[PDB]
Amino acid sequence: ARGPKKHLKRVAAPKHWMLDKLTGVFAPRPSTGPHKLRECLPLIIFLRNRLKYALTGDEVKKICMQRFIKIDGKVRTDITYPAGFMDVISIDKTGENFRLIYDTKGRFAVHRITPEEAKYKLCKVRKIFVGTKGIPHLVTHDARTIRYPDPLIKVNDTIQIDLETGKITDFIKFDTGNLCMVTGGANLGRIGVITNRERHPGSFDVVHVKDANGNSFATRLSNIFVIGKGNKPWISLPRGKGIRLTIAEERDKRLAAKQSSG
Amino acid sequence: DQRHRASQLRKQKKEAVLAEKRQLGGKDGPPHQVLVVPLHSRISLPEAMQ
Amino acid sequence: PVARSWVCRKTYVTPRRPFEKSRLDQELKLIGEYGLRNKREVWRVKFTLAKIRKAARELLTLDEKDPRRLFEGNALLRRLVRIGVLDEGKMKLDYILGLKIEDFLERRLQTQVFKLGLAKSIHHARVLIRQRHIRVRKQVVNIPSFIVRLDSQKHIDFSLRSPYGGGRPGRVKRKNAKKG
RNA sequence: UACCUGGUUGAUCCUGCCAGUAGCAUAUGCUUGUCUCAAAGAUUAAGCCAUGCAUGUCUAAGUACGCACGGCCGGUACAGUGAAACUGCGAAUGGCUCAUUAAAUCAGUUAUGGUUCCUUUGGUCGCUCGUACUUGGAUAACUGUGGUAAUUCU
RNA sequence: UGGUGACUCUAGAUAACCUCGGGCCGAUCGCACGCCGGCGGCGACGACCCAUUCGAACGUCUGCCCUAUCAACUUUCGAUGGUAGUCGCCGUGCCUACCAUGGUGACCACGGGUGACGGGGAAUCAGGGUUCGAUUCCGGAGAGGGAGCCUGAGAAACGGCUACCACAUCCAAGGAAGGCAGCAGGCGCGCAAAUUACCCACUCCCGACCCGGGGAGGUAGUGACGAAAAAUAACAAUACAGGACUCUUUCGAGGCCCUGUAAUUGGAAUGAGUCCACUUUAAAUCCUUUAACGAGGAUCCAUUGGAGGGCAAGUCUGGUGCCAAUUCCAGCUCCAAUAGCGUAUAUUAAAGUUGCUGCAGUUAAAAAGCUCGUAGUUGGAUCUCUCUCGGCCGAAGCGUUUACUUUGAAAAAAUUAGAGUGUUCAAAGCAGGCCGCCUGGAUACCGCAGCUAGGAAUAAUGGAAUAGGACCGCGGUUCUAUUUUGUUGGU
RNA sequence: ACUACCGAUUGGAUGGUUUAGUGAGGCCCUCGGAUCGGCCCCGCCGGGGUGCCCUGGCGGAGCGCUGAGAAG
Repeated sequence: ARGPKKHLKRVAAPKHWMLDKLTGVFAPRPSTGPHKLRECLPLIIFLRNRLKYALTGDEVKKICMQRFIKIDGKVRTDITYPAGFMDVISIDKTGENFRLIYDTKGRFAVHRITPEEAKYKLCKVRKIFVGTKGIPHLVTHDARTIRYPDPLIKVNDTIQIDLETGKITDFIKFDTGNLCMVTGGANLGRIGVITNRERHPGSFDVVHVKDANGNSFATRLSNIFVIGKGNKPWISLPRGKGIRLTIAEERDKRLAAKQSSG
Repeated sequence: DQRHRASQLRKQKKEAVLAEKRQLGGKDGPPHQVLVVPLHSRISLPEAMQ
Repeated sequence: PVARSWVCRKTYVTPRRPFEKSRLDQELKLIGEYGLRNKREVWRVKFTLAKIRKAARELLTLDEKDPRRLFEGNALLRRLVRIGVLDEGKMKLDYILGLKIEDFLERRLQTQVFKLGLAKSIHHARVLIRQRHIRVRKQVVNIPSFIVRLDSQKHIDFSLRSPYGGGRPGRVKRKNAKKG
């Protein structure tokens, strides 16, 4: 190519979007923004393919242009704006709030939350650096820069931040015995407790996590998001609590639900 | 060398074809003579020749 | 680039040796028994049986408590029971290797229309289905090779719109009845 | 379904290749009632092209003295709609083909602690000790006179 | 100050510099207006810098077909390296100056060829393989051939520009304009491939933008490439023919059944068609739904091939010549698959006729006069975890190093395998199910190479034999402590 | 009569490596300076602090100072 690519083919779209083969040749192609392309939910796919408020992209644009949609407290009018992990979507006309957090199968849940829970969000800090006149700055996972963070906050910690003021409210360190959600790889969406961190210098660290049932799984350190302190999460969790059931247990619970309801 | 040889032969064939197609119906040649034959009695030949 | 899918499958196999007497006679036996249009329906059902046998064999090469064996064997056995080819008391993979083409031929809609006494013959059954007189549940089914499930066996009846069913007289009868 | 039938000898067994057979591609012949999907100028010529179309774009929010329309109220600079033109942005995506290209391309893996980056999103934007209640000259559209056989020329 | 595994990192301090072809520090536009001339709320646009996003570009390791009838190549003219610079967005022989004489190669360099773009993938399939991948996804490359620029964040851009080469258009002869390997369409080439149609309604893209535009894309048209489903008849009586069962030793009788075959009768059922209306759709068409008509030789008439040498299938007929045998031609009868069926060519399977699995070499294709004789390939038996500092543990040296095996992380979708789901069935699709609610959109596989932490059998390799070998303590010589000589000069 | 090889003519034409020479076009550098504008001088001249100065429009020359700048 001679410059940036502007289109996304549907079969080259992210699989967790759950687009079907025969609707079109193209996929919605997220704009540049606070989240990566492969790790986002564009606003049109959320508001059409998940919530079914609209049936075509034209009336997705009609819902957006009336300024009824907020991501993290700001009116977002772009229909392919990349919303990602821990984003709070507010639709105050219907009086609904959502948080974009993963399923146990690695897809963005439709997770309805309380208006009180819509006030804040958890951001994983991604770098700390000192800028001119010795000012500490903190860069999070969704491209926020906060000036003057707490001196105890190091990289990979989780900050609870207030969406109206943009100021840090609390933080959690990266420790063992401490609660995380997986944000990448084969274990994406699972929620457990950090038990280990085997450091590899010049390479990627690996973090070991234990599930609430006793299942153990490892990830890369870049795939860890601390979501609670110790054992209790700091946010509402979806229906599946980060426990990945096997296919046999999925079949058993499905048949039990059919037999009980029906 | 194969590419050049194929180009030479293609140039020969195309110039021969161009001369032969240029002969008929052009300024240096006889008119293109066309016979119109209507194969049914329902066909209005003066409409077609108009 | 088009918004089309090109995924499609041949559903039968032509035999390797074209002219052998035993296979020809057995195919003609099945065609005559079941009222099949040509040899290709025999080859189609033979193909689905061969696929199921290959799946059961590849599951049987696994060790006994292999979770893929349990999941995929349970699914295969449940489907074969659900169309009534295996009995409910035979949920063992080895019994899949004992099946025959005649079972899946018995589960056709042509055969089940014949055996339920809606038709006087097997060819009358194929004709009866093909002409929109037979309805499974409340759906007019036109396809002779529609495989009937066990929960759909007790619901095969006559179309509420058919002359033999609900009762509007047909084209020939309405033509003849208005002559006088 | 880890499958066969035949061909050299007067006759037997063998070697050995072949013929039949089955699948996949292209082409072609004969035939063709219904219905669902569906490939389709690659192979030869990355040969040559008549004609038409394929890339444009305005919000309350850069510039409106085109009556091209259109109400006030009348000293109120400008109601409003608004072609043209200036300005801004896009035209580096998409689409096509497979000529080139043999550690090249490409895949997997790694690195930028060796670089640039429109835009989006966040931060920064009285941090400088030194006519402003607003600065200057133009140029289009428009009016008018023209040149050339001919152009999206001027 | 803060960081990394490692900075010549980030931040700090001082001396200054700061390009006129000049770096920020707002002479911009809208909407609501309100407080005590001064104070103001939402936005829009610009903007140096840092981050982020979308990338891009250079590198790392491993991996590619055929050829020796290509065995030495690169090196003057940069080939391999060093120092200093230039240039570049940056690392770098990228380029320049001076030095060094290097760098690659039978483990196949260099050269040539390929009917070679590379992958995801396709066919076959016991397994190993063999063959295919121009082609809708990802990466590359090009816009007749070369070459050079302009603008811009991004192009060596061709639906931009400037030349030359090859073509070619208009002309009043002075001049002007060009580039379908975009969509149609045409000529040519050939065995070989569709309409100069309709639309931005869908999918998405771009723009100042809810509004405009899109031969991208969608929709019809041509389409026996190919894949799915699927008509071309069914039944009753009658008449013959078989086969059972009751009664008879049997012949025979069965208003006893059952099954076939009809120049035999009979009305029942229906599509194919023709044609209103809806529905469909951007507008249509098709399908689906429904009025009306629509079947006896139901003439509303199924074809394509092969058979009298073997796989299925003949003891046949009539013309025509040659000397009853016998060249050419037209038929009958039978068999096979069937809305499909022959043929050519290529290719794969049978095929163990390329052989690793897994072939051969007395007499059939083939093992050399004999010995010596590099490389390469192969090779007898043997050998059963700790030391420090911080909270029984964490850090550190690992133990000779490997080859091997295992684990973990990580590794596009589509395709394939496979779970669920009555698309009317199916090929498919990703949907759907219940009286607003309840759900799905699983899962596996993914050579090798590389990271990860275990295993120590098998196979290499090394560890003391002129002992200048371990483990201890006694040392002597030389260099060396960042501190326990308040502040210090310290021999 | 046909099928198929060799072949003088440097036959003519074209291509790929190269020796020697020329070399269009763009880009960079050193010039060049057709034109356009301002400042200074003067003239027609308006007011004030009361002829010192400046206020604004036009004209006049000066290789004076220059700034921008095409062809080449």
